[PDB]
Amino acid sequence: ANPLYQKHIISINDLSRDDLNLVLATAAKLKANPQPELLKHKVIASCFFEASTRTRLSFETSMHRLGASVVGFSDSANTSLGKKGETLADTISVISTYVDAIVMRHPQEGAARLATEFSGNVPVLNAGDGSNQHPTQTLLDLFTIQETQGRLDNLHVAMVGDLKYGRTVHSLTQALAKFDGNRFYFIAPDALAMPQYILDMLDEKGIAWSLHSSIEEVMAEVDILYMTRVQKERLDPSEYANVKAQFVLRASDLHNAKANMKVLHPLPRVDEIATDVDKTPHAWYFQQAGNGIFARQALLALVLNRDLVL
Amino acid sequence: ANPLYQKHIISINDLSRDDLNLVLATAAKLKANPQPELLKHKVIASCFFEASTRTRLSFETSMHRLGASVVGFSDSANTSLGKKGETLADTISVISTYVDAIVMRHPQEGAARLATEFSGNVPVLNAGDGSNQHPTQTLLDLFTIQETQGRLDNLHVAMVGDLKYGRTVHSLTQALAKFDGNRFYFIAPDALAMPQYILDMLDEKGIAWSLHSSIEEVMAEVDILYMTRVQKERLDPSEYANVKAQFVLRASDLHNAKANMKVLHPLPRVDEIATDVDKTPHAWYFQQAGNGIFARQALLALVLNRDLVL
Amino acid sequence: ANPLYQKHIISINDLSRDDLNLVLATAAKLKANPQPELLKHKVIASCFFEASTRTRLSFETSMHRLGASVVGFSDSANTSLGKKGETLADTISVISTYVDAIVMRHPQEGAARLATEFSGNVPVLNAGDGSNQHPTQTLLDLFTIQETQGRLDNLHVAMVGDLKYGRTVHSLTQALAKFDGNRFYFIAPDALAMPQYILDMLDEKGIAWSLHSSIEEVMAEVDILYMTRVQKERLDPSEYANVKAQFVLRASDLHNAKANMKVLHPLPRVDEIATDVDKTPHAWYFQQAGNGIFARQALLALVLNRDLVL
Amino acid sequence: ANPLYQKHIISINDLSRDDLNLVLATAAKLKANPQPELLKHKVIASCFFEASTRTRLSFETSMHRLGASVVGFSDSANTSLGKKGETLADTISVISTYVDAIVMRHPQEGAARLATEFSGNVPVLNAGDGSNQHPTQTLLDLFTIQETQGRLDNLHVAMVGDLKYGRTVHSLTQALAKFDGNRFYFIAPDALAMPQYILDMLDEKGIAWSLHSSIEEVMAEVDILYMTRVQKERLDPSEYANVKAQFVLRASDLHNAKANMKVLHPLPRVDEIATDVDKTPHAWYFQQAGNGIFARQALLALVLNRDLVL
Amino acid sequence: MTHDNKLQVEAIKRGTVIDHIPAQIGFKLLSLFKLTETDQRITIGLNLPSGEMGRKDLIKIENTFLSEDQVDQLALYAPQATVNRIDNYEVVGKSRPSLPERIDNVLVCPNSNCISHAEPVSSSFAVRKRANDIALKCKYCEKEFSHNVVLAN
Amino acid sequence: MTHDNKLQVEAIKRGTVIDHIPAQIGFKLLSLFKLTETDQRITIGLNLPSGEMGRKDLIKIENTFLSEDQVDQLALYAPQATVNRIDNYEVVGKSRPSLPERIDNVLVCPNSNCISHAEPVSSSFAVRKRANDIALKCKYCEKEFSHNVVLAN
Ligand SMILES: Nc1ccn([C@@H]2O[C@H](COP(=O)(O)OP(=O)(O)OP(=O)(O)O)[C@@H](O)[C@H]2O)c(=O)n1
Ligand SMILES: Nc1ccn([C@@H]2O[C@H](COP(=O)(O)OP(=O)(O)OP(=O)(O)O)[C@@H](O)[C@H]2O)c(=O)n1
Ligand SMILES: [Zn+2]
Ligand SMILES: [Zn+2]
Repeated sequence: ANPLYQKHIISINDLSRDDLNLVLATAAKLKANPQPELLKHKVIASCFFEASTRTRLSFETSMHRLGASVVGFSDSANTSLGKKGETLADTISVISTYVDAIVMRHPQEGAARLATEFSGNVPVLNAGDGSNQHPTQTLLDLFTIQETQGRLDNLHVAMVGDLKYGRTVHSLTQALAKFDGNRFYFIAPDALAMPQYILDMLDEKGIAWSLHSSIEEVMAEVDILYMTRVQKERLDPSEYANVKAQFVLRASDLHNAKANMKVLHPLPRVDEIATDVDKTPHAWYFQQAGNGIFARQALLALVLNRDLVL
Repeated sequence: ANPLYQKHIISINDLSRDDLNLVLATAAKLKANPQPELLKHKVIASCFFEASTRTRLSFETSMHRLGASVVGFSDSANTSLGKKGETLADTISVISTYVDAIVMRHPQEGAARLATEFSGNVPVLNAGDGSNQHPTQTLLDLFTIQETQGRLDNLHVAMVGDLKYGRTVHSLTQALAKFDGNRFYFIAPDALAMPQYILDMLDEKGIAWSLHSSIEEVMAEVDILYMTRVQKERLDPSEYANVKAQFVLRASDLHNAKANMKVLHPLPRVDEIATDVDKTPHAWYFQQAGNGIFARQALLALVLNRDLVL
Repeated sequence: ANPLYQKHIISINDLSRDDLNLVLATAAKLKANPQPELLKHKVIASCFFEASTRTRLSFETSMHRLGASVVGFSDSANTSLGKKGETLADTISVISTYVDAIVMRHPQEGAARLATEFSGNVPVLNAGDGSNQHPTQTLLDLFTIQETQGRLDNLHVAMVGDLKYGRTVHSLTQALAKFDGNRFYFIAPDALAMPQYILDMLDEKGIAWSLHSSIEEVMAEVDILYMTRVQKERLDPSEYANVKAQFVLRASDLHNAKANMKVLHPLPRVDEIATDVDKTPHAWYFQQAGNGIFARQALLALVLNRDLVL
Repeated sequence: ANPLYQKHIISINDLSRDDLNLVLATAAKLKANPQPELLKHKVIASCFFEASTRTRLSFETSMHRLGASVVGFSDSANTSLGKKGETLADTISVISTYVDAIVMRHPQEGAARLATEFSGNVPVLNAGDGSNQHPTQTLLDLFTIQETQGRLDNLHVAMVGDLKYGRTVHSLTQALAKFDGNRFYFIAPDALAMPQYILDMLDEKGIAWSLHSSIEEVMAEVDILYMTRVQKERLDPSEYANVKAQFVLRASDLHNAKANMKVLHPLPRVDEIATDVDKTPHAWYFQQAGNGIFARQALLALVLNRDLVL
Repeated sequence: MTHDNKLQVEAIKRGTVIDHIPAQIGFKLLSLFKLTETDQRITIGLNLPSGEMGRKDLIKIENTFLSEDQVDQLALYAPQATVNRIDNYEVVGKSRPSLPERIDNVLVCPNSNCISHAEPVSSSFAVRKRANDIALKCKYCEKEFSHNVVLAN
Repeated sequence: MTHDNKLQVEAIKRGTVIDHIPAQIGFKLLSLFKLTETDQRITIGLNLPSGEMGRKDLIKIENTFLSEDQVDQLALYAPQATVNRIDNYEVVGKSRPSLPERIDNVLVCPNSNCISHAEPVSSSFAVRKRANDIALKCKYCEKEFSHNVVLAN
């Protein structure tokens, strides 16, 4: 039986390097020969207690491309659950009574892991729990670095933007640290700096990182440039606009990028990457979003299947 | 052709004992050998004009487990139907023009029965009409009494909670009265008493019932203890809390319950059943919710199929 | 100073028969010989944390017919104080440094009493606190009973409607049970009847009361008919429409009433009192609302002025 | 006429030390010997396009303790002006034909200053404009520092909380840097520290300041402790709960304070100041809110009266 | 200084001894009435072998004399108790609790719309009807409940 | 005999004596670890003179052997407490608390958005002596806090 068979994919810190490579080699196969009836007759719940369209449409299309049925709700817009005083432990003890896996997003951190205590042995795959984790966004990012760069070690990866609150830059830094010889460049305004616990974990593993104030200091050396959106609510109108709005990429900045350099962005991009970057061969944010189909398909295949023959 | 073929399941008072037993023997078969393509190519509408997540997810998963497609809406959150001044007669005359059955919940009593006048011969299955009926919740309850108790007659059934407004205790009392020798114990605060029309119908059928003020008066004799939630809105804050909040079950109260006694609750339970009851072998509320899958599957199978070979 | 000078007016329970008589005596003087500059230079705060337009406007008009200034607010989905974190105690502690008296209506019971512990020596007058007290309504009903009947003792007072939850009828019975010889008739749907506490108190004082079923039964003996509205939230629509052929009042029903009998209603009178009653001599609910002005002017004048010579 | 007669009060930056002293001198006279008919026959407009209940009520009470009339509004999801298309400039141009002075609070910065160009010769007083200015708060804090300490120079003023975004602390530092010899201690989470502009200004004047980490460090030297609230929106809940063991004030911490040391807070004080501080002699935030009345009466009297002889 | 043992532990030099505490109410009493925040020596016996209830509990607080109103707050939880007051190794005083007229701080109004839940006030209840069974009226919301119910929560 | 030390000693036959409880942690320990929910004889001593470590507390629990894990748990509160088992009238093992792997149940997540606040869950933190302090990682939100942020709250 494969190691992920019937496991819960709650956190990236729980997946080993080997776990990461198994998912990523399976995504590569399903991208190459489809298996559109592997999950035939499986019914899966797509519970998004917090709405997230991008993520839901992708998760469900991946479920549809392997043949599974989907039931569920998008909410944050009062669709009857939580009324009276139904606890989440009780909602999950009733939903796992008839579905084969629960994909769930929720506003509080820890909610997917508590679902795990109540689901019996229906697996729980986490699609975001507050500011804690989002495994399936790190899995697709990793798959896109792997697929375009050919490797996940010896990378020079730059992380640009709000590094203090960006839930995905924090997990991708944790996963790339599972691998060897990667080098990090963090470029963030001072108020949005990469927290100590990341930095401390990097230092303790002997991994090299450095902070820079502009992208042009490091463009030449870089392989993956992972951009984040600054949320203007996190600053005041004037701070955002003042000098700090220069974590924005334009096509002209790519002048001297290596032929292999790729720009990734979990999205929505609002203005940190200008529209003219799209026509460059380095723009890979949308092809990154398309790769979420195969990484989410691979996890569902590996978790619901004992033995996966390919 | 089976008796339920292409009938509307609007009310429990319209189903005979034989009708009830046929559905329940079919639920038992589908629970035992699945028939995941019996409703292949059927498209069913899941119209929940009033949102009810628990009920919708269950109805749709049952539709998915027999192979049917589902289209439809959850609303009570202004999703365009009822705008301009579209009557329900007109909404249903247009939806029955392309679906094979309508499952519908609605806030006013009588709405499913009016849908029946306009659907042509697309069957209408009612998932709740205001304070009137909910057949599919009584069917699953009955199936869970049958399956755990081995029978539906000669039962000592206690009904605890708000018996005046609880739509489901009223219908389950009506269905169990279809059968023989059952004995009822009603335990309700005075303002939430079981209405006369129930009591009068019981008296007229020679069925025995009695009112008690605590569960410990009757625990020893009881087979099914069906708990209801008191809605605090139905009382004032102080009334609810005052003496009347003792229609709450804890594990310690089960001390002398018969080995067969089962606790059922349509849900959400908020605090009338304490968390420690769950670890007792008598807690059957969630296994009751899981049984809604087979009772709803059986009705859909029986209504859309001429002859059901098993 | 007068007995109520700088006193807090929170519960009718807290004021003796003599205080009640002092108020009703003053209100008759203020109705007779107006004193428009009595509170000249006082600023009263009208803090309605719960919107009530008729009670707010009667009070601000009282404030202004005695010459005072008014600062305040009302609140449905608006106006910052309370918010969350802002305690009522810190709102009061701050507002009691600005004003000379506080009139407040709030949704939780005892809000006016909590206020009293933070206003300093600024008097706090309760205009409604959840389901507990509303003394300025009881004072205007008593003024209206006194000026129509000539006394407050030896009355045959019929109370009708939701006796279980009308806060005004609980108060009125307490207050009229401080005068002597009053006989009480309580015509309620038994789902909505007098709490046993009102009834238990009335028996310790020896007061006579009786429960009746329809006004037609007591019409002939009664001096005040105090109608209350029936809260259709607290009732099932089908129960609501079922009770006898209601307890609504029409002029046909009055063909029997005593010449000096008056119908009172705290208002709104939605459908329990038909429009034809409005033109009989027995209709007194609008004159009852006009006396609100004289009752609240009396209370304000006594609280804020040491000696009042009128 | 007096220096401020018919002047606009928009930024604290715009008023010299002498103007600040003129106001604080007048407010002490108005507190001493009231003048209730000073603005008799003036109508002031209280235009709160942003709801602020404590600031609105302090101002309207100021207006009324000097005899003026008040027309105005507040606005959460209500009240037509602005709407869209209605420019602030045309609202002002219209309202300045009706009133004698305009007090306004608005969410965008410089709204009060734009107003000044359309009010004609009608004075405009700012009660808050986005994150820019709130001069009537600074004037009441200074009045409170002057009446508790006896001077406005040579003070050891500790400022605590969100120094980066409290508009009141930016203003207070500007204003206290017009008096002489003041020493400043700034205890902020470094994510929320004094902007370099306040700090750059303080150094051009030679003022001494220092940054500290916890109040326990400066407790012993300090005359004013000005606490500010920490905006938990601007913070991750987990960061918010992580900082040292907070910068909240409890009476245990005050065991060291100077006898004349006072704790000020613009309010609300949600949890940064515990309830036991309220009973120490060092608590002065409610007396600080009462002085709001005297500060805004002084400003209104000087703006609307040519010569004031009190 | 006298022959302690622990089955009925002996002698403090002056202080209070609340003895004949029902059983499992002794710790309830240390919690509720915060008896613990003194730097004085407290000695406590729990599930002890005698004072006729069979098992009983006992608290000894040297140098503290807590009295008359304090002794009466003990009445809803431990009405069978005796509060011995001691000076120079002798029980110079021995009283029992009796129902007070007011019980501050210790109870929670069972009415959830009461304002006392969210605010910097102490709970307060007016007490009435000795031993046939106690009703408690909240100071704030003025709802009267059965002690049974407030004492449940 | 006397330089007072014991006086008429509560010398138990079989049990656990938790000695050197740092003063004021004595009551925490009973509450948090729900040690009085037993029918066996306990004798507690609060704020004992122990000139030798100033003042301390001490719980004696009869016929109970609370151990290994149960003992290590106390490490966060009373870092130096010597638990002592007794089998027949004397010390048959003094055991010191070691900092454990996990601390379950007794502790609260600082994180107000952590789901453990509204749910039927028992808290659980992973302990890491980050040499200087002890960091505590929540099982659910996976946020890491100084043990002093958690032990205040
Ligand atoms: N200096 C002393 C003297 C007495 N006691 C305690 O005081 C309590 C009761 O005092 P006493 O009247 O001397 O014994 P009793 O007569 O049994 O009191 P009662 O009849 O009320 O039980 C006993 O539990 C005893 O331990 C004590 O601790 N210290
Ligand atoms: N029959 C016994 C034996 C011991 N003890 C208790 O067990 C503890 C064990 O201490 P011990 O090793 O006997 O001498 P100490 O020096 O007090 O131990 P430590 O060095 O840890 O303080 C003492 O507090 C004593 O009260 C007891 O109550 N009954
Ligand atoms: Zn209360
Ligand atoms: Zn947590």
